[PDB]
Amino acid sequence: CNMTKDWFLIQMLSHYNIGYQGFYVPESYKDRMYSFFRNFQPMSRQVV
Amino acid sequence: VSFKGGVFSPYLTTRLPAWAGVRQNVMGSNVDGRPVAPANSATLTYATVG
Amino acid sequence: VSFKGGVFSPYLTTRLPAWAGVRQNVMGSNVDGRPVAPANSATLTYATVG
Amino acid sequence: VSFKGGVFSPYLTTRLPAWAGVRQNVMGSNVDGRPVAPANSATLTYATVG
Amino acid sequence: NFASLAPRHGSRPFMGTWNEIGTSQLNGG
Repeated sequence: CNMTKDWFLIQMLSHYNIGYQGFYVPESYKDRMYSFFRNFQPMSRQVV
Repeated sequence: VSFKGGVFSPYLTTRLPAWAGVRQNVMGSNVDGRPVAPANSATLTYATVG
Repeated sequence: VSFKGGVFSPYLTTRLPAWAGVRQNVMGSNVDGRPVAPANSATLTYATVG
Repeated sequence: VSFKGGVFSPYLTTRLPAWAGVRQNVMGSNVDGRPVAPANSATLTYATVG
Repeated sequence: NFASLAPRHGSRPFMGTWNEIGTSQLNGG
């Protein structure tokens, strides 16, 4: 999308303690409901 | 709301930080020459990538 | 007075405190249903007691 | 830009200092009786000396 | 000892782990 490594490496790591390792989906319960990564929904469009 | 006494800025002025977007919002321009949208416009909320 | 450069709030924002009157002044409503006066109006300077 | 919610001054108010020019800019008057220019006017940037 | 309170699995009483006495549930901890 347009979210930055300037932010994503210091935000997804703030919840999950990973990011200095490889980026990977944490587990099915470290992403709680009112947590970060379950709601991250990037997308795109093609305007003329 | 409706000042009518034109003494202006009685309010504490905080420094403008150093990036593009807190200085003006006039009709800017990209580095080759097409105009870029002002910061008032809601056009500049998605990454326009040519 | 006559900004013309639409970068807005260069001024230090203090928190809104917790009561009714510093959040909006739209046409509110009492608990049974008649509308209450906005805070802009000078009607709300005396205790209207039914 | 276009408030539309008339709660006003959420901004931190700094004291007005003690001199003429930060209180109002209404059509003032010199000590004998001719009117002096308001502070909005650019007339009051040179020392008018009679 | 307080051995007459634990639900004994057999003769040995069921004595839990040492993390079953406190908690550290903060937002991001």
